[PDB]
Amino acid sequence: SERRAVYIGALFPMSGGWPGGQACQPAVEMALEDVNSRRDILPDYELKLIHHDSKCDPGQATKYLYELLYNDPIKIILMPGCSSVSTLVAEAARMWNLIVLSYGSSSPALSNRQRFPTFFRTHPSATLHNPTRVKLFEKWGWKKIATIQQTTEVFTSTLDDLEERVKEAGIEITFRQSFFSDPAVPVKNLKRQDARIIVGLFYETEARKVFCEVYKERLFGKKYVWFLIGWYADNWFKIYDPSINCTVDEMTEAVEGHITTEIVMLNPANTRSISNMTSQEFVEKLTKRLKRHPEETGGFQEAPLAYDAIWALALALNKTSRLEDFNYNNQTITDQIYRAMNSSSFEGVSGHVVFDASGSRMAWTLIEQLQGGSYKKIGYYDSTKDDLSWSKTDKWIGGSPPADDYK
Amino acid sequence: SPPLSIMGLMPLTKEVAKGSIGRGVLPAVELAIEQIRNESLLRPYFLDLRLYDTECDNAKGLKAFYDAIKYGPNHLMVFGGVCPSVTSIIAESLQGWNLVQLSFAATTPVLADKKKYPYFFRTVPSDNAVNPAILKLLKHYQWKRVGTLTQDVQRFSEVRNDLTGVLYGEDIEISDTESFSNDPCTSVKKLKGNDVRIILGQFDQNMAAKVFCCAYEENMYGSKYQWIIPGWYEPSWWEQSRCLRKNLLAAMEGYIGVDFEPLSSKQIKTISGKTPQQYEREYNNKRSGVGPSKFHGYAYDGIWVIAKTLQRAMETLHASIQDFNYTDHTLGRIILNAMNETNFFGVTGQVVFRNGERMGTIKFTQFQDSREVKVGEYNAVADTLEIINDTIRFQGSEPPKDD
Ligand SMILES: *[C@@H]1O[C@H](CO[C@@H]2O[C@@H](C)[C@@H](O)[C@@H](O)[C@@H]2O)[C@@H](O[C@@H]2O[C@H](CO)[C@@H](O[C@H]3O[C@H](CO[C@H]4O[C@H](CO)[C@@H](O)[C@H](O)[C@@H]4O)[C@@H](O)[C@H](O[C@H]4O[C@H](CO)[C@@H](O)[C@H](O)[C@@H]4O)[C@@H]3O)[C@H](O)[C@H]2NC(C)=O)[C@H](O)[C@H]1NC(C)=O
Ligand SMILES: *[C@@H]1O[C@H](CO[C@@H]2O[C@@H](C)[C@@H](O)[C@@H](O)[C@@H]2O)[C@@H](O[C@@H]2O[C@H](CO)[C@@H](O[C@H]3O[C@H](CO)[C@@H](O)[C@H](O)[C@@H]3O)[C@H](O)[C@H]2NC(C)=O)[C@H](O)[C@H]1NC(C)=O
Ligand SMILES: C[C@H](NC[C@H](O)CP(=O)(O)CC1CCCCC1)c1ccc(Cl)c(Cl)c1
Ligand SMILES: *[C@@H]1O[C@H](CO)[C@@H](O)[C@H](O)[C@H]1NC(C)=O
Repeated sequence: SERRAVYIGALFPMSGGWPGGQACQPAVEMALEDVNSRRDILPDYELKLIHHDSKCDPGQATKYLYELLYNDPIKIILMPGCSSVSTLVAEAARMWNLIVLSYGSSSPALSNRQRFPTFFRTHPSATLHNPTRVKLFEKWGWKKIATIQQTTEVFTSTLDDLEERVKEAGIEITFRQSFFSDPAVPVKNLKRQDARIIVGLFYETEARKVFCEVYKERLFGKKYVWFLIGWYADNWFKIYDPSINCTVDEMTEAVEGHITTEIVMLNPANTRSISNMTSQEFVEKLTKRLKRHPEETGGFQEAPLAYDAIWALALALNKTSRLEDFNYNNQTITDQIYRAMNSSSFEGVSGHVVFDASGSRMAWTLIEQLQGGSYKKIGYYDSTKDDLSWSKTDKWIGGSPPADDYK
Repeated sequence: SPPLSIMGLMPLTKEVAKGSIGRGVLPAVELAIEQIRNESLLRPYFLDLRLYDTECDNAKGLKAFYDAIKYGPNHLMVFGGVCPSVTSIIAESLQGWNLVQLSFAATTPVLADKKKYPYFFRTVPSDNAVNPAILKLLKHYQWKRVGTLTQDVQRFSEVRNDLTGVLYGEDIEISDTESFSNDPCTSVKKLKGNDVRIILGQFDQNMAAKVFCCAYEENMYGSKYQWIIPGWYEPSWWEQSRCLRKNLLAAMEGYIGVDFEPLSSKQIKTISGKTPQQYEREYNNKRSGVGPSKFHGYAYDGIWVIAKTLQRAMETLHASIQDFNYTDHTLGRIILNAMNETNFFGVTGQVVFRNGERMGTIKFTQFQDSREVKVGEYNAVADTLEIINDTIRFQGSEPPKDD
């Protein structure tokens, strides 16, 4: 007769490196209202939220993790956002037999089952770009690839994964260059080695420095293809930076024709998901709940993943159905939710939700090309089904893509 | 007699390898505590050190810290943190509970970042503290050109990265920078090819035997060469594939080892009334069957840093403790300012901090036929070097030239 309250301990980054909690906390709150109003999901239970602002800071998150674990009520799951916060809470979690479900962490290192044995994420790993990269090389028949990276853990781990994945496809990494803050030497070294197909992994500030150096060494043109990450701001190369010698037009010239990969976070299709919403309705509903405009709201694009994280948990808890008896000293309930979480398969606002063996999200990637200083959608790739959605909108100088070597 | 509770954090279990640091330092801690108590230095109060085992593990370490806050007494500060990843986690969160931390064994340079770790202090010099000592050694012998050989592991690359800033604006050129992961021979051949004579090495004990085998094969040893490498390896580390033991020893001959000084060599009375030598005898008696630890003097001086800090803190409150809960920002700030004033002569030499970092003593050693022998010491406070007159030796008529 009485619905028993079951609690999620969540951490939301309202500020810091990725202030994703700005749109992910209302997306989570919306999903809890939607799950609780559905009588076919958890009829005997009411999913409640206890949350704190991590400020995308592990030090700050350490204080709130304590507050979550050492204060009643007992929480059945932890929900962090930032990778630095998830690395702390996902490693600590085994001491309280707690499942950890992140809505925003991209760090490849979180796919380690030894360090993070109860971790899942609706946000994919940064390594999800690599199967799309190998498939693009296979499509345009390239077996010799160069790699330039900024010295950061994520880019190092992503390239380490790119190495084992190219070997599987009979493709080899010719040259690997790295920089801390100033490129110039790796860019100079790329012209030196006559590298043609180049995968560049860096943040937006460093991307500008890279492409200004690309200009001077004339590393752009018909001879080369640059493979970059697709989550920089619109017109990132046009952005004014006092530390760049090159101009707007110079940068616009250096960036022409480069390819980008990015994770599909909102289903492009007009279909209805498990909530019975469309992608466009989710967006409209979320915008109403926000104090500021979507463009001024941190984590707006990731918000569907936070919404879907709640549904993945609700469906998992639904599959298990003795939730009030959960204790930090016991593994029995944890192991059952682990099993249910592992076997997730449903349609969310971000598309089809499935985790791999590491508990990392499997999703579509959007492939884009910079055509005339603007990005055009040239395709989509589904790693699990080896399905490439190709639109005949890709364009190259001389009507065709170049080759990897001398020819 | 009200308590002044301190949260002791360290690996203590026999099952955990670094449990030997925590157990090896406890007799030193017991000696300092016992003295301070007899002398009623903290009268009316008494020092209440509570011990919690981190097990040298991130998850267990964090749970030990959390359990100490939940079920333990109201601790005024943290004493310890031995393992680098556990200490980084606790150190970064300190401000959340207004807890000042004093470590005696965490040497990772990362902890010097006062933006990330503002409430963290340490009595032990960090892995980077050898770099100002090496600069003085180079200046002493007129070595203006050096080569570097570094293992591609964070522990070593941190040290090499700091060397850049230490040698900037000094008349010392790093003519060749070489890195390696598993086999140093390629890099050793590049050093030879670039005619490097003075090599600053940063690599583990296992890689050192490989480095010296490559040095024998490339003839990078004898009167024309000086290897300056870590001084923290275990004794007989070389004894423990292509080279012969006699050939390894011939290439190892004369290498300079650099590490922090475990205890002061000055026969002067310290804050406790005992000379470092008298303290060392008292520690060796008290330890019984427990294996000694090179951090024992750092742990002993650490207790004295806490007692002297609490004294200054008690004076500051009297110039205007029980009510302190992790809530009191002002008391944590008083404790933080009090610790920053630390200035006494301890068993490890003069105990002073520079932005939470220990200004201490660096020991120089030289491999002479069968073992490392002390050849000198660098005093970081004074920025001075003292070479032991008739110990350090060279195979030629003069020390080597740098080109
Ligand atoms: C998943 O999605 C849609 C959601 O619909 C809309 O979207 C939300 C975001 C909100 O804005 C909602 O307010 C909004 O409805 C659901 O589809 C609708 O749901 C019902 C399903 O039956 C439909 O409602 C009426 O359906 C019939 C006849 O509809 C006729 O008229 C429309 C145009 O007005 C035509 O397009 C249709 O082809 C058709 O000719 C009607 O008989 C029902 O009316 C009542 O009849 C009885 C009379 O005795 C009453 O006693 C009852 O109250 C009964 O309801 C419905 O009013 C509605 O048209 C569809 N709309 C669409 C676009 O398909 C969908 O069902 C939902 N799935 C769930 C909840 O699982
Ligand atoms: C944290 O400690 C810093 C160092 O303090 C000094 O060393 C301790 C071991 C102890 O002996 C303490 O009493 C010493 O002051 C503090 O920085 C120092 O601040 C001093 C000013 O209070 C400054 O000194 C000045 O003294 C005269 C002034 O005309 C001059 O002779 C001298 O040139 C200085 O200007 C001293 O330089 C400065 N130290 C350094 C290395 O910068 C710091 O303020 C303190 N903070 C606290 C307690 O909150
Ligand atoms: C797609 C991705 N989503 C969130 C990301 O996984 C959070 P993260 O994994 O914690 C990495 C952040 C932290 C530092 C600054 C930006 C990246 C992302 C990546 C880079 C940027 Cl700039 C944004 Cl806004 C979003
Ligand atoms: C929730 O679990 C029940 C129990 O079997 C099931 O009938 C129901 O369909 C599940 N809900 C969803 C939407 O899968």
